[PDB]
Amino acid sequence: EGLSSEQQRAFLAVTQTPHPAHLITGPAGTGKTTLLYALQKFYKGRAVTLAPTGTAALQARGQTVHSFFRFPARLLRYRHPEDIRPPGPHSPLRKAIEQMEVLILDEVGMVRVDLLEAMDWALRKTRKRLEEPFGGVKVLLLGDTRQLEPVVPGGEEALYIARTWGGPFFFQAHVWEEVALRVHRLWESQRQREDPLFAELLKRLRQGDPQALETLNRAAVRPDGGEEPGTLILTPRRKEADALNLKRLEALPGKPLEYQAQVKGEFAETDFPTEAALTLKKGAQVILLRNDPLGEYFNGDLGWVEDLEAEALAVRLKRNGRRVVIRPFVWEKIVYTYDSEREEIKPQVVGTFRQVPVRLAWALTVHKAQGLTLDKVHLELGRGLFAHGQLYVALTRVRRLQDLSLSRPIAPTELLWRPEVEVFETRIQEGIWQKSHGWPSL
Amino acid sequence: EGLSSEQQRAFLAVTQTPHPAHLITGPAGTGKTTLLYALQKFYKGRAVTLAPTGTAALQARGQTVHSFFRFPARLLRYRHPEDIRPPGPHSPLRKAIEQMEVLILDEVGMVRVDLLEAMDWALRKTRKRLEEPFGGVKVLLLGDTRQLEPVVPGGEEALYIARTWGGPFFFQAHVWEEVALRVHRLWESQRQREDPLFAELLKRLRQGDPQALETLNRAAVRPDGGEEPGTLILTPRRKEADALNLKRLEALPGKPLEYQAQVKGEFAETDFPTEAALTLKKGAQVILLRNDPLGEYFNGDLGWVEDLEAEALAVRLKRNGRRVVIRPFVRQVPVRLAWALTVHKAQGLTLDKVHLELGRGLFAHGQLYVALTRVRRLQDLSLSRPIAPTELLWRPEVEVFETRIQEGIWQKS
DNA sequence: TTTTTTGGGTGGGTGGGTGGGTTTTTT
Ligand SMILES: Nc1ncnc2c1ncn2[C@@H]1O[C@H](COP(=O)(O)OP(=O)(O)O)[C@@H](O)[C@H]1O
Ligand SMILES: Nc1ncnc2c1ncn2[C@@H]1O[C@H](COP(=O)(O)OP(=O)(O)O)[C@@H](O)[C@H]1O
Ligand code: ALF
Ligand code: ALF
Ligand SMILES: [K+]
Ligand SMILES: [K+]
Ligand SMILES: [K+]
Ligand SMILES: [Mg+2]
Ligand SMILES: [Mg+2]
Repeated sequence: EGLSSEQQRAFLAVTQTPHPAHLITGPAGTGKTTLLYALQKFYKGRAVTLAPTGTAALQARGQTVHSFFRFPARLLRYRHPEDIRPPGPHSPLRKAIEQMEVLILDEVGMVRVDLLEAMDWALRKTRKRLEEPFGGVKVLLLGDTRQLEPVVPGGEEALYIARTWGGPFFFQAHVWEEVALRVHRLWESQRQREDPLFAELLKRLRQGDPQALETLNRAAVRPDGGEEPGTLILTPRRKEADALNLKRLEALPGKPLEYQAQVKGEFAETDFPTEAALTLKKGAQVILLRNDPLGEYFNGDLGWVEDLEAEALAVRLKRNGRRVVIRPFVWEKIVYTYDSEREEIKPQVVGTFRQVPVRLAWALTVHKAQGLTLDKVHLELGRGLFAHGQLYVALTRVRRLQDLSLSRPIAPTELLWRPEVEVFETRIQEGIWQKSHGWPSL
Repeated sequence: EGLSSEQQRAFLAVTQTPHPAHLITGPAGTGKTTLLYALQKFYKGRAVTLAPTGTAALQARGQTVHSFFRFPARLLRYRHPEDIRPPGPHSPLRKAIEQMEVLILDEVGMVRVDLLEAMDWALRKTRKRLEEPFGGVKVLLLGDTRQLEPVVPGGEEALYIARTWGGPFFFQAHVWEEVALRVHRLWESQRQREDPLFAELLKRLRQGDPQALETLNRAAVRPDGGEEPGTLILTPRRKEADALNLKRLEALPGKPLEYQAQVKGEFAETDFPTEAALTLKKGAQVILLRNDPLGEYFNGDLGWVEDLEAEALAVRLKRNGRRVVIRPFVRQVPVRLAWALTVHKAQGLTLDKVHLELGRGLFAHGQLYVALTRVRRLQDLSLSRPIAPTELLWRPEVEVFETRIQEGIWQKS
């Protein structure tokens, strides 16, 4: 709404120059995604906008990076033809990639390094340009490395990522050795514009200030905050969001219908994208987990269950006001094991999980909230924070201090920091990100 | 009460000419295999009769291609000496191939292109005639490309076939670049001669007319049709046939005997001929999996069981009305349940009553046509549900073969 | 510990096949 003076000056810095790699970053709520809209309508069809999560893709009026490139939901081994499959000779995506001019990538901080490198390789190989990063496509990335770090399941996946790239962050990709990333910073908060004192407290919390932390507990710790009408609960873990959605569900007058999931092979309960014994009444707030094969709904689309029958569920979407019918999807559990004949790690399906792609959305994980502006939010701390950027994203969703509430006081012992982000954030004050070597692997 | 005149015309054409390769083709039930019996008598039993499936081999009074050349049950790579191995210096098979004059091959539509090519090569190498197709053996092929297509397993021998032949059908074999195939056509149906209206419906279904499909749906749909005694259920998929074989057994009064086998060395659970364990009850239609050295039973005759105690298998056949005893060899008794069967196992048979349980639907070219053409009268055919036009499967290769053979010749360039 | 995405037929053909894979034979 309205480009600010620092927004419009980034707009011209990024549009009227031939340099093909730009990053627009800044604290939460500075208007990065709103500047994306202004860029969306200049390039306006010459640009493909994408984001790593469904929620962030809907906020940016685009698609998930996986959905567009048709990437699988597993480790994308470096330029591996098993994972980065090239599109068909007469495919819609081939023309899409071949005529593409600009690619806008929002919430780039949550983009794991293998995902970014897969995009590079996908664009290079299909566009006939092995010598130019992203095949010659002007890439305009927007995000914040102080917000949620990428999801790296410990074990073989994390070891492959460390050995191949040194770390998981998008800025640790090797493509940045081939092209310098011009950095443009937005400072003035537009989400909390009319509450400057709250915005300043969030700035100090971004710099790990301990006295800002103790002030925050003094002002925003109210355990009853989850009960206030129309406020969303955020939570670090999925199972903590279920236990809290539980009570607002059994406070609705509708008849219960339980959708039961079928699991085959080895698929642990800890890996469930939603609950195997999932109950819903009508009028319940829900979020969708998978994109519609025919594009009537998407991953991260919010809505209200509208009528529910044995295996066919229909929900009124909040995005567009249309009633969509949700038939159950299948999830696969993937395990990576070293193959000694071909001398590489290979992914293996070991179990499956089919269930309706929905979970109640009175309480959500912080990951599904990143990108949104919320009216009010209550953060249920649960068993604690585990991800770099988790606390910050939760606290930055609202416009006003009064709109924020906490489950319990947070201590300085649970602040998390990543040395790689500190190296990145320090270097890009100079204005660009150009790497000479790769990152070391430990 | 003998051969039809067009059966005689085809007989005289393949026997009174100098041409080395012939194809007798026509719609289902036209008497192709009946003509084959005449060819066998004409060549005084010195011809060799092969067929791609055990059902077709038993129907043709011959044996499977694989059994004769001792090919393995995998892809047969082009002229590959580790897939196509010739017999030893004094093998009965070597003497058989060296003295062979005529090879009759029934249900050629189901012969996959690598099978035909392996036959060509096996006969060339063994007979030491490398520049003559089939080693100079006169080949008489009989079959129908609008019946079941050859099976391309869901490994990807499919692309090796695409890379090496461009398709699985027998007429895509490279031997047709060296020899022309003389095509003789039969038109009038003998299996449905008593029901000309039904024969004319099948003719119309053969060419895909949808007004005929609606008439078939309104006439032959009877879900209760598989519960009549004596009728055989055909299914598209193997486990669908086993799933309906078990209820007919479980509902049957009289209580079972369980047969399980012996293991030795290395054997995966479906490397065995029949399934791990087998429960049977006296008075049950089931059919055999292999022949025996003397000659009393044959792989593909079905009936009921008269007595049953653990290792003598007293069961009464239909082929003769005669008697058999089955005892296993390496290791289980080669008998499987036969209330429901795949349509692949039924191609070539003339059946008294047939019910097509469609299950999840048809998936192969010619699958529906075979199931409908087994019986003599329309009243002998029942369907579990009506057929939709979007279930008709057509391979374009078959249309170019069917079109180019209208001048009597098939060859490749 | 959080994200991304779909594979079988006891999920079921009024959900549809340009959402996409699989069935069948041969010792
Ligand atoms: N220039 C602006 N003027 C007024 N409001 C703005 C402006 N830029 C952003 N906003 C508001 O700030 C809120 C969050 O901005 P957003 O674009 O989500 O920032 P970011 O992408 O940096 O988190 C939005 O609700 C938007 O309306
Ligand atoms: N000339 C004929 N006279 C009487 N019956 C015949 C004649 N030819 C074939 N039949 C009968 O028609 C049925 C189908 O014949 P078959 O040889 O199996 O056809 P095809 O192999 O072409 O499908 C069999 O019952 C057969 O006995
Ligand atoms: F930086 Al944001 F919503 F995109 F806080
Ligand atoms: F062609 Al047939 F039975 F051999 F119909
Ligand atoms: K299907
Ligand atoms: K499906
Ligand atoms: K399906
Ligand atoms: Mg944003
Ligand atoms: Mg025949």
